[PDB]
Amino acid sequence: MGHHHHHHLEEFTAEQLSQYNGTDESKPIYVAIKGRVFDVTTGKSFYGSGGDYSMFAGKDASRALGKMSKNEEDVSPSLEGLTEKEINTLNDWETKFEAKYPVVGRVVS
Repeated sequence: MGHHHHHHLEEFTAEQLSQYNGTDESKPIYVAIKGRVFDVTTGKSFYGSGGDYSMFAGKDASRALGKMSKNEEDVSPSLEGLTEKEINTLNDWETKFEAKYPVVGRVVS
């Protein structure tokens, strides 16, 4: 289960978020990073339209950010399997998204 705390913003579960990749009849695209769900409908052409950030679209890309990998097997909502050098690497990405996209909720697992 999760925690019922969504009456202004959302709670997304990662596998459920995987469906918000945008290609499914054009659902709203959301990208999660470190549990922070950012809306990227403003950048749909980049994220959920067969874009170059397609691995981010409807995914928590935290691990992938830190590894700098795009391979879907690595793109995952997990942070604790890498160290600070690694973490700093995603931390950079968070910051970038943080200034552009609004956190519309959490992603949960």
